[PDB]
Amino acid sequence: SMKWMFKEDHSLEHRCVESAKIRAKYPDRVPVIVEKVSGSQIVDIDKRKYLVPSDITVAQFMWIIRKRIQLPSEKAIFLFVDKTVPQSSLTMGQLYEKEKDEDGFLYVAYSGENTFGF
Repeated sequence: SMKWMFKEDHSLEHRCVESAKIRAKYPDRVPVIVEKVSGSQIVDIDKRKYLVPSDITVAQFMWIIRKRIQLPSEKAIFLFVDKTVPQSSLTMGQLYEKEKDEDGFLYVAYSGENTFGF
């Protein structure tokens, strides 16, 4: 399974309130939690929390992550939302409305392989 440190560090109600707070303050931005898939052949990420405009695409968000972890261009990266790889052409706003957690955050896992899910 995916075990999210964000959810282990904060109660459901804490996250519900905080997600609602940023969405009220920044209605055109989506709060994203990013964590590495356990065991993956990829470096862990230093920045876990992102507030990204809804107008960037999934491909663009992947680029942001790749750059954060200094992943070489020739080396692949896969994102997973609820165990499926999202389509790169979607906007982060579309992804958020279709996959947001019960707590109002969007949880995106990343890996160097797509053996984890669909």
